[PDB]
Amino acid sequence: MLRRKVVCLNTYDLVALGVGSTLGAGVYVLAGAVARENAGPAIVISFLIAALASVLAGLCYGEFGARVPKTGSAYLYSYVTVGELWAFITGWNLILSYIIGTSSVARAWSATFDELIGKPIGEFSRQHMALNAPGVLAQTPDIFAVIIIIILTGLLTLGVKESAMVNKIFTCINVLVLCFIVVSGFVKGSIKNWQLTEKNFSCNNNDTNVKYGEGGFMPFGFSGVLSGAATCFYAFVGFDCIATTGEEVKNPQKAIPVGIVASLLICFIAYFGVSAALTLMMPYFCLDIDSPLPGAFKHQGWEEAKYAVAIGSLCALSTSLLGSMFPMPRVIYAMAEDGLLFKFLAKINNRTKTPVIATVTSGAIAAVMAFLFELKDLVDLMSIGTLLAYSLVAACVLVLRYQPEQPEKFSLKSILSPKNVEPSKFSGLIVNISAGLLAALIITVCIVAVLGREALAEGTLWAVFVMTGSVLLCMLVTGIIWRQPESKTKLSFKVPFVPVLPVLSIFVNIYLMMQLDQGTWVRFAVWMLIGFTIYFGYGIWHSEEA
Amino acid sequence: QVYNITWEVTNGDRETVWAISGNHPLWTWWPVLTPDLCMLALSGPPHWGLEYQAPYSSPPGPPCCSGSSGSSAGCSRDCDEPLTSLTPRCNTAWNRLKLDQVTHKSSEGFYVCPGSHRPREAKSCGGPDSFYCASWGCETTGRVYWKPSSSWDYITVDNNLTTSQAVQVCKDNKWCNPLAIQFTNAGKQVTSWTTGHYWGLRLYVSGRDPGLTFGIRLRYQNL
Ligand SMILES: *[C@@H]1O[C@H](CO[C@@H]2O[C@@H](C)[C@@H](O)[C@@H](O)[C@@H]2O)[C@@H](O[C@@H]2O[C@H](CO)[C@@H](O[C@@H]3O[C@H](CO)[C@@H](O)[C@H](O[C@H]4O[C@H](CO)[C@@H](O)[C@H](O)[C@@H]4O)[C@@H]3O)[C@H](O)[C@H]2NC(C)=O)[C@H](O)[C@H]1NC(C)=O
Ligand SMILES: CC(C)CCC[C@@H](C)[C@H]1CC[C@H]2[C@@H]3CC=C4C[C@@H](OC(=O)CCC(=O)O)CC[C@]4(C)[C@H]3CC[C@]12C
Ligand SMILES: CC(C)CCC[C@@H](C)[C@H]1CC[C@H]2[C@@H]3CC=C4C[C@@H](OC(=O)CCC(=O)O)CC[C@]4(C)[C@H]3CC[C@]12C
Ligand SMILES: *[C@@H]1O[C@H](CO)[C@@H](O[C@@H]2O[C@H](CO)[C@@H](O)[C@H](O)[C@H]2NC(C)=O)[C@H](O)[C@H]1NC(C)=O
Ligand SMILES: *[C@@H]1O[C@H](CO)[C@@H](O[C@@H]2O[C@H](CO)[C@@H](O)[C@H](O)[C@H]2NC(C)=O)[C@H](O)[C@H]1NC(C)=O
Ligand SMILES: N[C@@H](CCCC[NH3+])C(=O)O
Repeated sequence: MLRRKVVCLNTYDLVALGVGSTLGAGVYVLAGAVARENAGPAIVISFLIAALASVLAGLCYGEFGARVPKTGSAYLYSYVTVGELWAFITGWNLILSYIIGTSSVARAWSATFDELIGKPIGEFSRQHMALNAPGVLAQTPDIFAVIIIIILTGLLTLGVKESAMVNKIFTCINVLVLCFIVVSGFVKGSIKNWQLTEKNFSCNNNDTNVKYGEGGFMPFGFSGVLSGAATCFYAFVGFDCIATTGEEVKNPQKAIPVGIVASLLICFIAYFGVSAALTLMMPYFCLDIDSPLPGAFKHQGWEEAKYAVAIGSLCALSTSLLGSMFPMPRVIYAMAEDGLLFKFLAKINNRTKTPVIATVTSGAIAAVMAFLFELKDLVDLMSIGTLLAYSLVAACVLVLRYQPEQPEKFSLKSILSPKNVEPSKFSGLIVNISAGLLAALIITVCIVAVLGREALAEGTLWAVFVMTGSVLLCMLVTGIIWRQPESKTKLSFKVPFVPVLPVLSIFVNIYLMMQLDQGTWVRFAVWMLIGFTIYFGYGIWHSEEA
Repeated sequence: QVYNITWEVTNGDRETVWAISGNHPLWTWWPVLTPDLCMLALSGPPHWGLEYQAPYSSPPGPPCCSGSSGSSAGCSRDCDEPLTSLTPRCNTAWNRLKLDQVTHKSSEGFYVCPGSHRPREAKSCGGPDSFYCASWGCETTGRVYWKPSSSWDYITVDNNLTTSQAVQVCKDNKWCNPLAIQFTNAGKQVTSWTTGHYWGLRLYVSGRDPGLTFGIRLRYQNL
């Protein structure tokens, strides 16, 4: 269960890859949905939080990848450093991330293309095939998304690889379109749309069941802002492609963190500008459900601009889509090659020299998830999986920073006030126990801060007592971790505040996970149950380290 | 002799926002005034969202899709969505739902503080800017957990309609925050109603406890 394993692109190239993968559905489709449903103009703030969390995780990766000479996905680093069960959990979460990202981006791109051509494909889908399960499954099955995923899986199986030149060209086109969107919003949009009142709570169309909120900058409150931030964390995903690709890098461990941070900041700037433009050109409750940005452009009289956006989106959604489809089999293959998953997934075809079985299985799963579930459901599922993976990696960094270099009874004095200058096995055990306790207490705090939010506002004694005790004990345990000595082993890059910053990252990630709806949590629980079943039924016994 | 008596409830600016009338002898008719908490807020403090609305104006805000009139272009579903994130005010139907919830919750409610007619000691509480009470213990009526009461207070204020009754009226987009104001024995003895008297009603919430100033006065004409 704890078995550990024995282990050019420029910085601008890494930044381009990260921007290409990260930018996409999050801004071109989900921005309007979050602006209309979860947060209003305050969506601009919703990205900011989602950005900072995305930064907090990213920094950890820089250290997490700095500890392993061989560059690769977080599964590689976990299986090198922490053990086998944690590595399997991380790899399973990454597999969910990639599969559901493929599904969601395929949905968004299929919907965009269908709307561009007058929504004929969606009309046919409604006419000939209805799931009839509005609560759980999608009202409209996206057959075109299935076709797209089938085509791209066929391309991948036959040996098609990442064309960096095409990625750069599409990223440049998308960034130009985003800059045009920002400029058009600041030219046509007005601050009055951020100051709406009941006098303006009337979309001149014939729509009904419109949520007008309170109006103003934050119509749905800071709770809505936090929900929007949890949703928008989806937009910042995909920066992991830099490490995942595995192609030789001029300065891997130094360019990778810099590239990740630069891509995250650039994506945050783009998202902030585009969301501000969208909410300034058109009222948040007036935003078109199918096409928010083209709808806003039409509202301002720049109808033809829908074509320009229709280009940029169809570019970004392409680069984003492949960004999820290319890594998707690789991790499985790795998990198949390490014996954690079924060995038939590790089989490589002689003709193609690629993991054909793994690619086909992952593509079929992604196509099914796209066929059955709505865009928002897939987005939230991927968000919860990615947040869990990020929290796991942050905890990995926090624990490993204090562990002694690898090949119960305790005393209060040694725990509170150790005097050894370098970590011992006792210090490592204390830090592991402290990390577990801190994770449990952070989960408790987030549960009380969300489920008992009204109770905390109501001031009920039990809720306030639990909150205060949990926060104080979290601070105490973080201090205990502070007192322990850090490993003197030199690292190319380090988290600046490794005893606080990873804890804050874990807290933020878990809090954002709590913001997600019950359906997302149920789906994630079922996925984790399947993963644990596979691990404990097949992973342990067939592990190559056995 | 018998006069056409009329009891008027005025906003903070002393403009008549509600009124009842009847033919009675002077000082013999003491009806249960039932002004809407929102009517008192017409042209009131900016918090209630009616600072520019004139007295007797129609209730603002789009109709709820769940209202008796059914769905319509621009109808709002906020009246069915959770009210936890809404501010208690009177600018929209769902805001009026939130105001009713705040005014009916046991842990919350409203407290009314006497104004000019209050004694010298109560004068220490504060001026109209504080809604006649800047310190606790200056409320003589209103619905709150400690249930304030004063023998010398002229009126007693409570919620006229329950939450279940008020929800449907809110969904109809009508005024749905009626306040039952009953003259006390001390108030009945008082004959200065013609000049009029003023109170300050403040919501009991987590925050500034937003409030407004209202007044009650009597007019009479030849029958
Ligand atoms: C007994 O007295 C009451 C009230 O007297 C009124 O107030 C006094 C202070 C003094 O100014 C009096 O001169 C004055 O009449 C009488 O009830 C009022 O009756 C008048 C008409 O006689 C109403 O005047 C308005 O007329 C508008 C059309 O010109 C009409 O649109 C109004 O309806 C709208 O506005 C009222 C409030 O003004 C609102 O309640 C309605 O629902 C509607 O929106 C209105 O009819 C007054 O409104 C009446 N009420 C008041 C408080 O003034 C009553 O007639 C009288 N009875 C006898 C037998 O003498
Ligand atoms: C990258 C480095 C240099 C800075 C890292 C800063 C973060 C650790 C901070 C910045 C903003 C913070 C967030 C700002 C707001 C909130 C909301 C807060 O919850 C509420 O206020 C809920 C209120 C309600 O119930 O309505 C919980 C913490 C959280 C997520 C904060 C967590 C910590 C964050 C991400
Ligand atoms: C009769 C059917 C085939 C009509 C459906 C339309 C097709 C012509 C579409 C559907 C999927 C499309 C593909 C979806 C995504 C891409 C990836 C795109 O390249 C990238 O995104 C590169 C970025 C990277 O490698 O990271 C190039 C176009 C291509 C192959 C598209 C080409 C046109 C395709 C095949
Ligand atoms: C929201 O509604 C208000 C009032 O209906 C608008 O404010 C008025 O707008 C008109 C333009 O038709 C001006 O002539 C008035 O001078 C404005 N008055 C005030 C007090 O603002 C406001 O413009 C509307 N906002 C939006 C974004 O449509
Ligand atoms: C305020 O409360 C009174 C008291 O219940 C309400 O008056 C009732 O109205 C209903 C329907 O109009 C009648 O069936 C009852 O007989 C009335 N009761 C009494 C004691 O008169 C009144 O409707 C409530 N609302 C307002 C605005 O006054
Ligand atoms: N963050 C991506 C979605 C997940 C990753 C896809 N490459 C986007 O907004 O398009």
